[PDB]
Amino acid sequence: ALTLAMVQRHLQADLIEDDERSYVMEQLLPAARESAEMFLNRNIYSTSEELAAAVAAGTAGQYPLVTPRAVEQAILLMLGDFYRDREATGKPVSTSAHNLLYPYRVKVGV
Amino acid sequence: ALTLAMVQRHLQADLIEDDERSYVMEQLLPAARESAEMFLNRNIYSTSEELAAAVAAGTAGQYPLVTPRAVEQAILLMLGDFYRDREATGKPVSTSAHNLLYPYRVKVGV
Amino acid sequence: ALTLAMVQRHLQADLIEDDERSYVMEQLLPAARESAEMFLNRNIYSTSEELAAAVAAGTAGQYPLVTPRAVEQAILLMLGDFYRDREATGKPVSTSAHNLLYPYRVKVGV
Amino acid sequence: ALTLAMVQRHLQADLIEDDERSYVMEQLLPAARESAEMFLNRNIYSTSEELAAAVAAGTAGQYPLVTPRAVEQAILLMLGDFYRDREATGKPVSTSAHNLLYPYRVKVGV
Amino acid sequence: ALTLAMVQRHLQADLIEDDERSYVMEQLLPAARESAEMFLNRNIYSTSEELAAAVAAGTAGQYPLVTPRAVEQAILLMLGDFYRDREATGKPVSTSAHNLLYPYRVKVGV
Amino acid sequence: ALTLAMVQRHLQADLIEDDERSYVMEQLLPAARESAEMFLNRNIYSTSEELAAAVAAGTAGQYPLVTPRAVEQAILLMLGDFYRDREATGKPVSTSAHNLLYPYRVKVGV
Amino acid sequence: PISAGSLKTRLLAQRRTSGTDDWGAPVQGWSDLGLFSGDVKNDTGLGAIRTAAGSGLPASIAKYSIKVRSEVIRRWSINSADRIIGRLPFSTQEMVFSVTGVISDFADPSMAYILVEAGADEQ
Amino acid sequence: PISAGSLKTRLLAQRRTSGTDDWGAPVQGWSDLGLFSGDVKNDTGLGAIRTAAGSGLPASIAKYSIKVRSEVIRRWSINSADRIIGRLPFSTQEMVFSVTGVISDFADPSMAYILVEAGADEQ
Amino acid sequence: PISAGSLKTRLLAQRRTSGTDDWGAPVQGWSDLGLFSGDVKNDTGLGAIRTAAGSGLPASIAKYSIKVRSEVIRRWSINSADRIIGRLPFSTQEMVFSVTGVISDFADPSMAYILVEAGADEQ
Amino acid sequence: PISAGSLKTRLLAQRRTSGTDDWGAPVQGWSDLGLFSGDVKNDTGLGAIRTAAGSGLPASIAKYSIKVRSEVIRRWSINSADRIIGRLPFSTQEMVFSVTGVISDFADPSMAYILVEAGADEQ
Amino acid sequence: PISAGSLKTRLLAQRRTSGTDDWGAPVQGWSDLGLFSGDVKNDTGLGAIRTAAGSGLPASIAKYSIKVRSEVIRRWSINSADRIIGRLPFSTQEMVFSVTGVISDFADPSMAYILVEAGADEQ
Amino acid sequence: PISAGSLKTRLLAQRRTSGTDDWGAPVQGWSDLGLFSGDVKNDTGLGAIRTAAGSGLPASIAKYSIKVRSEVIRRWSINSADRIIGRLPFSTQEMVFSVTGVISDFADPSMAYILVEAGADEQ
Amino acid sequence: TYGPILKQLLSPYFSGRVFPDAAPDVPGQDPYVIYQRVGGIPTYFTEGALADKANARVQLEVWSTSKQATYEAMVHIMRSVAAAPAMEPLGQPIDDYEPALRIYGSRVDISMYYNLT
Amino acid sequence: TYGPILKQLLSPYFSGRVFPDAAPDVPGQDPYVIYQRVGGIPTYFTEGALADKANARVQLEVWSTSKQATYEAMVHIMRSVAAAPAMEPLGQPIDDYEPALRIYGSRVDISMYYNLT
Repeated sequence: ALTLAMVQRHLQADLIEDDERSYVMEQLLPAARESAEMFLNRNIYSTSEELAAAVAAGTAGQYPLVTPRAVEQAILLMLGDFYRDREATGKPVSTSAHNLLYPYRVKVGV
Repeated sequence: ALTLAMVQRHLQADLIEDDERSYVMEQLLPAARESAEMFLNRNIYSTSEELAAAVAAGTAGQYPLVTPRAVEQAILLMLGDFYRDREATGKPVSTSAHNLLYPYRVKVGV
Repeated sequence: ALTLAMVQRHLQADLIEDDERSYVMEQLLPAARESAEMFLNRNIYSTSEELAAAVAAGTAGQYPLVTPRAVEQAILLMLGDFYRDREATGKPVSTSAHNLLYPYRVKVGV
Repeated sequence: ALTLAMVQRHLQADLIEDDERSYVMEQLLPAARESAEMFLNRNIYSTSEELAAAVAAGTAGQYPLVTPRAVEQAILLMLGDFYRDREATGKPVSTSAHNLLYPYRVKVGV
Repeated sequence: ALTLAMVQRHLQADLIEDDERSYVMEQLLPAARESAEMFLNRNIYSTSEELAAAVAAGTAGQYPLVTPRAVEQAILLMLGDFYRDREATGKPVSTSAHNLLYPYRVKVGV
Repeated sequence: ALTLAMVQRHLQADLIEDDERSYVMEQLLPAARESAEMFLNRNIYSTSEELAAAVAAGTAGQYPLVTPRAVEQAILLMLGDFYRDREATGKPVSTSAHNLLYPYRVKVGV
Repeated sequence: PISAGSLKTRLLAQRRTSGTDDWGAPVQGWSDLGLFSGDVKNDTGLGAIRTAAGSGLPASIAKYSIKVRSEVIRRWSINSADRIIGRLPFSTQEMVFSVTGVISDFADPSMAYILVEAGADEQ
Repeated sequence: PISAGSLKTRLLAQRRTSGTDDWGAPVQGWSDLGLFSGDVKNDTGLGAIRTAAGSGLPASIAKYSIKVRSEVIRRWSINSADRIIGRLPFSTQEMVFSVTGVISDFADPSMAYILVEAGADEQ
Repeated sequence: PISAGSLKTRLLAQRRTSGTDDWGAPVQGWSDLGLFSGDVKNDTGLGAIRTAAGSGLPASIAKYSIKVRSEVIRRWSINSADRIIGRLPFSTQEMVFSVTGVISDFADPSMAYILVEAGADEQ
Repeated sequence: PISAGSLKTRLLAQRRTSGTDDWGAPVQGWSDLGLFSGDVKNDTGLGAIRTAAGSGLPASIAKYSIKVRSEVIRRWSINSADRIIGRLPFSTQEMVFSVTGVISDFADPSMAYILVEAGADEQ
Repeated sequence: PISAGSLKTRLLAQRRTSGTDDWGAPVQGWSDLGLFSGDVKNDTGLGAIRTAAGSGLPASIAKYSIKVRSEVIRRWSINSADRIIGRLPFSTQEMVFSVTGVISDFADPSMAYILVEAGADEQ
Repeated sequence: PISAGSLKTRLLAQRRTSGTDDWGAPVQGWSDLGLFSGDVKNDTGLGAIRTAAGSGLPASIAKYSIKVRSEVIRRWSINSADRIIGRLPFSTQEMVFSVTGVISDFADPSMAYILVEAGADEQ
Repeated sequence: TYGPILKQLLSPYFSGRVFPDAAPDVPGQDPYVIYQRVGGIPTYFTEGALADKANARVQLEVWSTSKQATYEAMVHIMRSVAAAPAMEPLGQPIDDYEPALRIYGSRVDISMYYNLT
Repeated sequence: TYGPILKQLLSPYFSGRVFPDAAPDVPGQDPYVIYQRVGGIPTYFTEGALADKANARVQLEVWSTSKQATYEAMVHIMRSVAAAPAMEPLGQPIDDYEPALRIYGSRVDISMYYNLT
């Protein structure tokens, strides 16, 4: 559910200090979430209420879904990659998160 | 049957703390189940009564099966992979779980 | 004969605890048995009485056999592979169990 | 948001001395921001009010966006690369920052 | 800004002695600056006053710019390479400084 | 400017003995200067007055330049190479000095 | 390069109550600190266990090493006067570790090493 | 990664009867525990055997190491006060091992190491 | 080959005030020298910490090594009678190093090694 | 994996006559056992020979190791109280080995190691 | 294979004046021999410096090794009773080496090794 | 695999005259045996020379190793009571080696090792 | 050693830093005292019983970080033990130094009659 | 050891190079002196108090680099301590040598009555 407890258990880290907890939960998690959102070619919402609210205001695009567990763990994997290494070493384009994220992709083609 | 006893025995790690158990049994096992159920191109239900209920409600699609032991073993393998490493790396597609899951795939085509 | 003594001697493990004995003999052995059954393209039965009973009720398909020793040891090899490694590392499609299982395969072709 | 707290937490190095802080926050972070802003082929502004001011003054070009979290993460990755190694070596183009920055590129063509 | 403080912090060296400070700031920095200037196919000036003065006397060529931060850090990277190794070992033609310097290049072609 | 101070600082070796200083500054530096001046296909003079004197005497050829800092750095690199190793080995042509010296070459052709 | 997920063991750090008893010996009661996670590295190889200790008194002591994240060393202050409790899976007998000092690395500020003793239980 | 099938030796663990004799010395009778399987690792190389022991009394002691599955350490509680009997194939002379302590690993919970002495038979 | 940018730690070298107190013992006041940069190399591995020291007095000492540029050894004269203070990131407890000697290399004149003690704080 | 044909040396094992002389010292007469084959491994490298032994009495002792097939350890019972005689090719001076113990391996039951002394001849 | 050009350091060998003073102690005046060239090899790694020396007297001694051409050992006769002076670049403090013996190699007659002490200056 | 042509040094083996002088000490006169060829292996590395010897008496001893063909050990009988003289090329000072024992290998009967001392000249 | 009648006597100066036979794991830079029993004179009646008081010779050690601190600690210990109901100091202090920790020590014997029960 | 009345007495010759129980980290090539208390005679009144003066037997060591320097230092120490208000030298010096540092030593005992407070 991408709460604080799940992130704490994934990273095996206690985020006691306000500064690093703020860093991890406000600059490192939204980055992964919106990266997966950009890759999927669709908008993802946490609960049904948020999806309905976004559709009502018209800001939600076509083909929206509420996040399954596979997409949430792909986001967790991206976050775990972000936490570990903090440089620009150069990596393969298709990692192990894309294998989980791919079946939910939409608008593929040429 | 994806019981707490089977998961504890497979991972070789007792889960006494409530937060760790909640993480493993509510964010990590369902992700593996979703991934396998999406790779098989069909719906899988644990028990026959749930399959009958899903058929009655109409949400069951074509070719639904009650989960055999091979699919359980493959789901456990995916769960163990998720539990071991927690970063996105360049791992290859078609791992050792897809060898076991493959004979149960239904709509293979081109 | 795939009893408890043979499994104990194969794995070199004493299954004293009820939990792990249940795990090995009720989730890890049927998985291997039905995986070999799916690969062979036929149903395999332990004794002649079970084969006759299944044929009487009509649930047994064409080309059934009662298990020889080679198929039983292939199942044992699959189980030994399952016990040792518990992840999804990625392996060759044709292992050493298929070399034993192959001469009993049926309905091969294109 | 490229604040001193976020930079300190990312680099894992407190900057108490005035000269070191001046170097990092006035020669090193702006270089990464310029490089990303030049690779994206568009202008990026931290906040909406600054974007409106730039549009009013006419200096904003086509397709300006307020910086999302993915661009912040990529800028941080480039900054960490600059901070780690300080010599010109034969590193390859298309590092791991360009994987995150790429969906925000605008005028891709040939 | 390519002052003495920035060079001191980049090289992690205190240039107390007059001789080596003179060496680094009068034979090793101008070399890197004019090498980048030759690669860019244009003249680079530190401040707007110097650019205006050079244009007034006519000695400034076409397409001049005042140095951004990316060009300054490319110069810093070249200087750091010069300080480290002091021989003619033989290196690739395109280093990591050219990746930063390239988007400012002018008059490319055949 | 190929002064004793610059050479001492580059080689990281004080030259107090008269014989060693004579060797380095009368057999080793002029060799590097000759080699660079021959690779550039043009005459190089340290100062403008010497260039004017050479033009007056008529010995200056086409395209003579007063030595910039990049040529000084390349000459220093060649000198450091000469000072480090003192045997003929199979080193490759187009070392790291020819990368710096190359934009100053004049009569490149075929 | 800390590579989370190798920190698969849940330990239990706890320190001693302050003060002294009537004689001045350390109080044999133990308070609590909290739980953390670490990677335990054994001493494989022959002769990795120490038998005698002092006046011919038998013992069996084998030192280990726990690699922990840098946060557990800043939240508390682990030093030589603490003890660490860890439980082997599916077992009721729990190892008692005795901290002999903490080694911190400056190459990267994301690791720390706690060297323990694990041989004889502490009180 | 335990790789069964390398556990090709059948040992015999057994502990000592409780209580003391008239003088208080340990009782020289031995009970039984059961049989397990393990992989024995020798000490190859020169100077791997110890000759003198104490007041110039001759001896010949060469320590070994048995790698066992994690179940035999939870079923019983093997410690320094046990002995292990193993028989060489097609032979009537049986080695007597003296357990000097058990090293358990937390990197994976499927192995344990029992370090034995094998030099002088125990009673 | 010094590879700047690996010198990611800012230390603080400082020496002792000259003279002696009434008894002749070294003065326990400390002057200042300045700040430099270096690469700290730990002692990873088991048994890298020393517990006892002398008349059975407990301790915990783990020696380190700082690699510094050759300029800080010529600007000052660091020897066995100095101490070095370094602070761990985001922490208020500062390590106190005790210089035990400086090793200089002649293979290239751009490095020097300062071997410290880091175990017990100095006064 | 025993790789016969590397067992290119023909040794001669022999044990001592039982009983004692008038004083109780071991009898200095030697019986015979038979001949076997083995692979001798030296101690190459400096400082592989021991000069002093005890009360400043000169000596020169260099320990070896013989790898033998598993049959010669079951046919006889070689222990610390035997000696082994081997002759160098085309030579009349024969080395006298003193068995200091036998190491047997359980990884495969086709090898055994006999560690000898070879320094001072036995009687 | 001597690979000239790695001999980048200019040392200064010098021996002691003969005779004795009134008490018989060595004369603390030093003559001169000449200059040669060599390659200095340090002792990198922790615990490469020796602190105590004798009756609890503090010290800091770190041994080096100089590789010289075979000519400087035949021109003079360097032995344990000499000292070698070398100066670090751009520095006024000069190291004083104490020769502890010369190792000569017969594999090729173009190298020699001079092992020095470099810890405490000699007089 | 002896690889002749690496035996580039011509040594000189010689033994001592038999009998004793008036006091019983060994006679300080030396006979001759002949010349052979061998490959000398030094002890490179720091701390390869021994300074003190006994009651604080200074020394400088560095042990070597000579690899010789198997014929020189059968023609004569080299043991601990001999000395070997070798001369460095183009030099008048000759090393004096002191044999501390001979190691013979049975893996192949074409090599032998003579371990010498080379530190203090013998008489 | 009879702990309490020594700890309560030496607590006020050392703030309770008196330990039996061993310093704690982290003792700090402040002075502390370690006491240990190293013999005594028998008080055993021949009739077949022993008295309710027994002699015992204890040892004392103060370990400060500065020389003046340990000198003052030792002189205070000597005064407080020489002005005590049943103790008496015999001998004179002996100094010691520990280079690893850079601490200065002291050592003196005490003869004391304590209550067995 | 009573520091001040020994340091002020031995400072002029050694220029303040007198240290308690340990030489400093870098002591130099010049001679220096190390003193340490190794026992004494009790001065404890039986009534339950101890006097304001106390005996103490100190040890002394001079560590020069030349033999003549340490000989002169020891003879000067002996003279200055034998011509002192309340000290007296007992015994004769004993020599020592340290091969690692190449320094020569000496050693002599002193009996002294100092002021406790």
